Amino acid sequence: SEGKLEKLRIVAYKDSKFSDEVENGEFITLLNPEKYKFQYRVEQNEDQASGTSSAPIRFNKILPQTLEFDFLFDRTGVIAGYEVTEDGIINDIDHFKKVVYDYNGEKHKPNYLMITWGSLLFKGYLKEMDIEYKLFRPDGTPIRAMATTKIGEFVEEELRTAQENNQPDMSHYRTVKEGDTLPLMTYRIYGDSKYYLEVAKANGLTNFRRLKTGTELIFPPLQKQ
Amino acid sequence: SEGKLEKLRIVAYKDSKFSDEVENGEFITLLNPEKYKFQYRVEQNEDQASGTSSAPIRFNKILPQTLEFDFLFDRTGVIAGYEVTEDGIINDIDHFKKVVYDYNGEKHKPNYLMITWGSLLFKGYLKEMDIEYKLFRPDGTPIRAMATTKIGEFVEEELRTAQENNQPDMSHYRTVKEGDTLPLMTYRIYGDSKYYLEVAKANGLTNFRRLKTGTELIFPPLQKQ
Amino acid sequence: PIEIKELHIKITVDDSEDKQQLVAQCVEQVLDVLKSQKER
Amino acid sequence: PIEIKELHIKITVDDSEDKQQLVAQCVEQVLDVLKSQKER
Amino acid sequence: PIEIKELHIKITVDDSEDKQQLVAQCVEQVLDVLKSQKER
Amino acid sequence: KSKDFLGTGWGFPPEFETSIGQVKTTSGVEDIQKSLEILFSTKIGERIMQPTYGCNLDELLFSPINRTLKTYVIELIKNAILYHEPRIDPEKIDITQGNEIEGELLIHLQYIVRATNSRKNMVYPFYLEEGTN
Amino acid sequence: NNSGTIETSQSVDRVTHKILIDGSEIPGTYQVKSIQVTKEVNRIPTARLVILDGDAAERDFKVSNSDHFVPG
Amino acid sequence: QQLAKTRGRIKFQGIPTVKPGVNLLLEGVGDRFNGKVFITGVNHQISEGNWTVDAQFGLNPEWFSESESNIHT
Repeated sequence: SEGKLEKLRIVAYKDSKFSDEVENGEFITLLNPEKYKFQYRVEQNEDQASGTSSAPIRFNKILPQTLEFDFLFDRTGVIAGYEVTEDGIINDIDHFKKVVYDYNGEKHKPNYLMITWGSLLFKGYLKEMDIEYKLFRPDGTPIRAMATTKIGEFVEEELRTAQENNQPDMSHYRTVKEGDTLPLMTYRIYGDSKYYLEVAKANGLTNFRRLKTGTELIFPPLQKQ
Repeated sequence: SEGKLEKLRIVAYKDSKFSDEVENGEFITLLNPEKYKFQYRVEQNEDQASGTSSAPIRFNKILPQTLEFDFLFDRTGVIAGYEVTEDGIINDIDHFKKVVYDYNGEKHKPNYLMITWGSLLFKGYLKEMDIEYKLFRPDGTPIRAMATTKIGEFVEEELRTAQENNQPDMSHYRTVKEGDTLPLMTYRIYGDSKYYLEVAKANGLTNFRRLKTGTELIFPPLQKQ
Repeated sequence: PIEIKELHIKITVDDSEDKQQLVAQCVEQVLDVLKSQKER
Repeated sequence: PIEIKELHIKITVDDSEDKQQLVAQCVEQVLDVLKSQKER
Repeated sequence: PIEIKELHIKITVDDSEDKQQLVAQCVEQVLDVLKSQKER
Repeated sequence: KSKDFLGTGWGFPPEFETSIGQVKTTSGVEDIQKSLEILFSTKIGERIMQPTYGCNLDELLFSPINRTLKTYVIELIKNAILYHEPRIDPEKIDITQGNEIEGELLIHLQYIVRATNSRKNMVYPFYLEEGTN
Repeated sequence: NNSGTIETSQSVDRVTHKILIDGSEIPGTYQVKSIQVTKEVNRIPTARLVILDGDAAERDFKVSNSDHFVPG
Repeated sequence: QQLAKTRGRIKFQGIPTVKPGVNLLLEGVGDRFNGKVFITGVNHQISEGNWTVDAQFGLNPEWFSESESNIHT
């Protein structure tokens, strides 16, 4: 199934864990986009005092991501594999809007979206859309249209703290290798060499100036109040 | 009547339910636009705290829609089906402005508009217009002009709540299928599994840990204030 | 101001801190006008 | 504000309502500074 | 204002007087709110 | 006795001995390996007051194998671990087909055991002062 | 100190904080936007916290409903 | 009144040791103001990536009984 041309899909969801599908809420395109594009932004704090030659720029936060792509709808009859329909592209666009745009009275909002094509997998919401109608039948039925789309990114807050595995607050263990000293190991774990007598008391060490090269030590966290 | 070339029409209305027509308030074009364009915008709240890698995103609003198109007026005499008029395009533009632009003293405002061509049906208000005059007869009578237009979208407030069928506030019923449990069904209806003893008391169930597979249950709403 | 009694807490909006500097100047000039009126 | 005593009448200029929202924020932060000074 | 007691001295910044007109409007609306509160 | 925050508990297929009246227990790395066996053996709605515990790998039965599937499989596995097993970090997921005819899909998960204690790890003498979220 | 700088124990690249209520840390799901603390001669000390909250699509405020930021 | 002779505010990168009732050394602001100053107030502001502190020096010559309202019924 390497030889199969895969087509892009968009599915709508009801919950923020993406496990409860909206019924009849799946869109499949008939022509793939040419390309797609991502955007990444990191913000820093850059205040400095007058008279100085540089600032030590500080981390502030990471801004949300962005995806963009374009679509083409056409039912003229020159593309192999598809049929000409009596009403053209009317039902293709109406089903596409029901999935990505329309307000849902069960959840009091528009839908959660999952976008999958090949290696790509993206969760979020719609921000912007433009649709332009190009060709028509003599009675005013449209047969060609072009759409531009912008998607934002969604992370649930329980999953953000699990991805930022934030760790002087937690406990740690190491094994002593030959060449280790107690004040150098304390500096790499706490940021300061001065806690070496508290690490030695918590491990029952008397001759801490010579460590034996199979010992497993604990490193307790610092107290908070 | 497939073979008929349909022409775009605009009708003016007096009320917000679009049932009372303005007398002599219908415009029919003589040449169709080439294309038309829609615009869709959804707004979100994106505040986040410093030190974090993602923001907590919350839906805010759906903004009003927009339609745009262009027109051409010409009475030179090379288009089959029409006649040359003594005064050119003077009465065509004056009737077009009376429908879409002019203030109505009966309602203290301009008119409500319905725009229909083929599959298209749009209700709203005029926002913007530009008219440029191109050719003239030697005595200063114009015979060609071009117009650009922008239309906003109107929804009456009684119809907005009927389209947003907003539903822990209303009543619900289900039928028991094989494989259902009472705490899993309570989670999908209320968002929490802890209300299962109130659902069982409202239905008169004693052996709720085994449900029989033809029973119809009620799910009452949660109390307020 | 020469007093920490007159500072306000800084809250910004993620609308995408220029507007933070304009509001802080307006609080500074109002409280100078109120102080000058109690002069003899 | 939690009081209707502190609202001002809205007058705009036809110069062609962004400036209306900035002036309304400055009145809000001044009156919070004046209230906090009477605390013990 | 109908009083010269409430005017502030004008200081501009050579940053290259639009911001001078915005700050002067905010001092005007604050002092009208403070005067209306002493009405019965 | 350094590695006491991984904890001690019941073996998954609990075995009862008669040479001493006890049920066998597991610890440390052994305990972690059995936790993984449990998680991927249960469906999302099977626990009573834990309606979101388990995995959805069964969704992919009776389907062809391609690039889109493989991407989806990896996502399912990684999220189940992030939500339910605080003691490890996945290293690599290798998805391959070893049979031209038999309907078999082979998935090999490799992972690393954490040297520091997670804020989601409910082990008795630790979570009391370290289990913030 | 003639060093030309302000002495801190670490680099000033990353600012951290903790909020403890009745002896323990508030859960790491709450986002604190801003912190202010003031002290002055002959006045009683005070502090303010700004926390992001509220969702129009749910019709509620989850942090306000918690027992963490209750008077007393 | 002598402690009200010179008054002001100094803003700088935050540290946890400046508290009302301490002395700081002030330099580079002219002979009229340079020297050791007594701190009478502190404001800590933490937001958007940084921690800064506003230190207040000097006393207000006014007495409690003169400036505060509602002391009496």
